[PDB]
Amino acid sequence: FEERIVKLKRISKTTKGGRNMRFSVLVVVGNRKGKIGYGIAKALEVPNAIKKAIKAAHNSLHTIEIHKGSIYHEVIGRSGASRVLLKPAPQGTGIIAGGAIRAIIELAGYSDIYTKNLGRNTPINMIHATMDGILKQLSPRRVAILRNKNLNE
Amino acid sequence: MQYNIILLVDGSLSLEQANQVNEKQQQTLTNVEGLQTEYLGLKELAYPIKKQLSAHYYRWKFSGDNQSTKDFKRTANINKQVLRELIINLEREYGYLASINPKKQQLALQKRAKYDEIIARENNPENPDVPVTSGLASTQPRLSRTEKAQKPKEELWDVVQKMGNFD
Amino acid sequence: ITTTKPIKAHFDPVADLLTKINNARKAKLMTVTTIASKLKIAILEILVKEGYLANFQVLENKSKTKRIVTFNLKYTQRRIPSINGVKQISKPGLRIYRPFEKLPLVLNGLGIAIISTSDGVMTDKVARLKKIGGEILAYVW
Amino acid sequence: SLAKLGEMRTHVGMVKRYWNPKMGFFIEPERKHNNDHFVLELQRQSLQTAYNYVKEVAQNNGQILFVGTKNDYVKKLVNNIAKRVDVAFITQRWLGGTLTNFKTLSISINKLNKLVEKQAENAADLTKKENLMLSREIERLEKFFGGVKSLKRLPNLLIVDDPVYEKNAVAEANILRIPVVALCNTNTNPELVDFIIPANNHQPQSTCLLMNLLADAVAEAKAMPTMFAYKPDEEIQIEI
Amino acid sequence: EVKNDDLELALKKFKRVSLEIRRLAQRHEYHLRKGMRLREKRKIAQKKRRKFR
Amino acid sequence: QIDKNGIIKSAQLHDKDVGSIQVQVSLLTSQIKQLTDHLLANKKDFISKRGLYAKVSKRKRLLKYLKHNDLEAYRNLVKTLNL
Amino acid sequence: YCRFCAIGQLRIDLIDDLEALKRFLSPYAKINPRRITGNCQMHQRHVAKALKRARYLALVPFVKD
RNA sequence: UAUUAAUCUAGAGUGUGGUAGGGAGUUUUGGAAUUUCAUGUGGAGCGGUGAAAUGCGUAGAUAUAUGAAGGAACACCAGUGGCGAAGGCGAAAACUUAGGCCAUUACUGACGCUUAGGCUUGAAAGUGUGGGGAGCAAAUAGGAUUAGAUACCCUAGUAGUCCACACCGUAAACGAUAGAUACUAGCUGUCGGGGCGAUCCCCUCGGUAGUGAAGUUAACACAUUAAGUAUCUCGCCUGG
Repeated sequence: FEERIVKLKRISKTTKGGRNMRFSVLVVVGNRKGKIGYGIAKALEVPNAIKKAIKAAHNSLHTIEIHKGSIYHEVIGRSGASRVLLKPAPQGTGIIAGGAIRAIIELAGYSDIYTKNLGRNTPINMIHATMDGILKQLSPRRVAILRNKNLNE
Repeated sequence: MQYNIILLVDGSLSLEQANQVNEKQQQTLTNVEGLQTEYLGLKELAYPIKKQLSAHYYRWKFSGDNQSTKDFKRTANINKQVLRELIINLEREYGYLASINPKKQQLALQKRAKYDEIIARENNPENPDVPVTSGLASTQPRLSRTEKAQKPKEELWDVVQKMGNFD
Repeated sequence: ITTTKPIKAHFDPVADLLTKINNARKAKLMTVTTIASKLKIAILEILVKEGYLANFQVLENKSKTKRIVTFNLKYTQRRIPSINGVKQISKPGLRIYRPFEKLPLVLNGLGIAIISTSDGVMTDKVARLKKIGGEILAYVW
Repeated sequence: SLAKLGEMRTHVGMVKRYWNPKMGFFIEPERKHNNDHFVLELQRQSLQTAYNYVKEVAQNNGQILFVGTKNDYVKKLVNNIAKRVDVAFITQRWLGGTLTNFKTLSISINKLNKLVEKQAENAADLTKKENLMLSREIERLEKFFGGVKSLKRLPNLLIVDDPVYEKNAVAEANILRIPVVALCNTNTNPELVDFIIPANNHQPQSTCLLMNLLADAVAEAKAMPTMFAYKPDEEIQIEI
Repeated sequence: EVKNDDLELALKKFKRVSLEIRRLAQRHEYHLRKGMRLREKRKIAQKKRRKFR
Repeated sequence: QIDKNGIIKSAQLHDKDVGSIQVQVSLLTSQIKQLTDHLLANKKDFISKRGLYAKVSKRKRLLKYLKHNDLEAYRNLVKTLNL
Repeated sequence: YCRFCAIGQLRIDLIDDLEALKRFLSPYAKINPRRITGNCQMHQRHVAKALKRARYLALVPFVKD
């Protein structure tokens, strides 16, 4: 349960005099066993918002399968119109990615990955899109069993 | 082309001049005929329409070629003995369905509805009963049959059970 | 299986296949209908042979001229359909032709490609083995 | 027997023209007089599945709740369930979060019980306005916790009288991993409950039968005399 | 619009008639358009379908 | 006055064919003549002008097809209004 | 309360069902809208045309009882 | 991928039976009502906004009531609308009549769709010609709140508004939603067709709308007519 943070969003809501600063945070929780969970929350100060996001993220932990531990099929993930493209990197080309993308990929237990972030650079939807792209991939066993043809090729 | 004509004669004058109007309009229809000579008596006109406040109502329902309409209207409007010359055709839209005998139940039951003031009727003028048999006659038929069959497939019955067991 | 009503022809038949299958899986439907071509009956049969969709029935009314096909979608015991979203490759205006040297393997040895090389529909493995290339028709995985 | 045809005297019927496509399975389509009629055989099969699953859960010796949030009918039904088998139950407002958030609600119910214990120990040690405020706060806590105050642990299985009437209950059950049993109606959706049963609440012949048989499942699981689930036609509890 | 019921009851029945005429003929002193006329016809249709049903 | 059935039974190719490309183009030409009389009588009929353009160019398409596919299919159809 | 689909005549013209046309006509020489008539509205729009004709034919006054 | 031949239509469309709509244009008629004209009367006002004012008026104004000429559009009918290529159409009627709708099994038999080129229309303004200015009104004239004010308002008044050949061929041309093909719930509600019954509460398929499943979208929100599903095509946005 590392509960690693990725990005804090500086926000402020206008009210009757002054502006209440309730800056949000987004955290990712994992325990080096493939567990992944994302959680966004907010509070008056840093520690309370971090704790709330940690609770929200740790409330749901997910593990993804590893086979040829890259994204072994080209796929682009979009979460709120944010392009994050992951394509299979061979196991000897070295990992080349972005910092948030590297964090998301390595927290899931994968290896070198051909990533490309596009357009906007707001890390909240970047993390959301990267999570959607990585988690929507299917396992070879999935198609091997769901299809009547047992052979996976 | 279906045709109707409604003639309104000059004012509250005698029916003799209404018959004169009939005779005058007879020659206006050159060769397209089928008219029926009927009169609806003397009926008042509420507002000043052209110059008068009453008339005698006549209707002639002919059919055929649709070219004998403009001349009719202009000669009846020019003639002072006529205040309304109206001619009705396809721009009036109505029903002449080939299957009208299934509506005879409606024919009887609306006359019953218009006579609902008698105790002998249980059906209200607006009574929800849904008596229609919902006939369709609305399927485009086609004769075909299969040629191949392979790999029968079945699945479990459509009642979801989470984990199937919790013992 | 008598249709009791003839379906209306699409602009193109493979797009009709795609639309019918996608709207069937979208509307939680199990039976799909499409036109019947020798190419299209062949592609449906080869999809069935690889465990992607269920029984198919070719329906001929009075001649091969009016021929359609109704096929059931495969549904695994886990209520997961074997059709993960069919796609066409022989697209009108996007006709992509790959030689034998350019026959790919679908998402790194997970899916199945439909290739009519020189004599009929052939799956990816036999197409590579047969050292013959040709048109790639549809992608189902 | 177990949701036999006779036991549902007349439970067919619902509101005018409200039915989902995949609810055309458990409930037949619109009638000529605009009534969604709940079929009997599928009701019987779904209740058989729910009955066997709750029986094996009771063999596992989990914690269950009979939800009586409805005003009089289902409240009386679950009162009968409780008087037949002792079990924690919720009859007042199922709060919008009492299973996914129960820590500060555990401390809340503990504060309630401790204050009642103190009031039992206390005998007019202060001014009477403060005692009035004490009773005020006790009743304030009761009108929200009156349903959820008998269980000190999260349930392992719950029943529902109507999937749309118990949105909080099904939401908190889907946050957890406990399966849901509900009496789906044709205006509801069948993609929300882990055990879809076409039981009408507008027509009491289904809901009363299902409540009695759900009680009887855990009754026979606990080795006590069983009232129903073997009768061709059980008690006619038709609500006016 | 004639109203003849009694000495005063005729005017009591005429009150609604006068209101109807006043609301109908009030639109001949300001700017208007035929498209806006159809617009307001649809708007009053919605009003009587939501309130008067 | 649309010449609905009259123009259709004229150019039939077979025993029973009420939709023959020949009779479709004959109906299109009859409607083009009628709608041309319409347009000269009614110069500001925009909807009918659009419909007339649609009909005439669909007739052009049908003639193109009838020359493309079968010669005999338009060997008896040389009465298209021209000159 | 329809008077033409109920009567089943289905034929609408100037003078053959005038009382049925007037059933949707108020004594105020004004026709009730769709939200008041509540009919198939083929017959109601036919009533519209027929009674506007009647106003043109001076059967009922424009602005009078 | 494209061509070859013909029967099958199943989209192109067509036939038979029915069919809703203010479609459009052209033509015919009418006056409720105002102004001029006719009868009068009458006393001191009328005209009107934010308070009033400009202006009309003792010679008779406003008012009072109808009637001939005139021309505008035709109270309700008017639809959780129809029709319509968007554009637009509401007294009634006629001619051509476009297209909407099913019963459409039947029918040539892939003919098809988009479509830069091109053709047409695209409201209205305004404007060349012939009319009325009865009524309105841009411009205009005055009073009036803004520090002025041309801007709110009111009163009048030229072209014009209204008609026909029409032109500008431009829009908030809006569903701010390009078309055609195949499919996709339910429900909410307006409408059409066939079918069969009293009409609503009946079924089917469609036109114009919406909540909303799956689906889509940046969300709002589309959602059977997509911004969906896939296809085909054209044009455009790759910052202000």
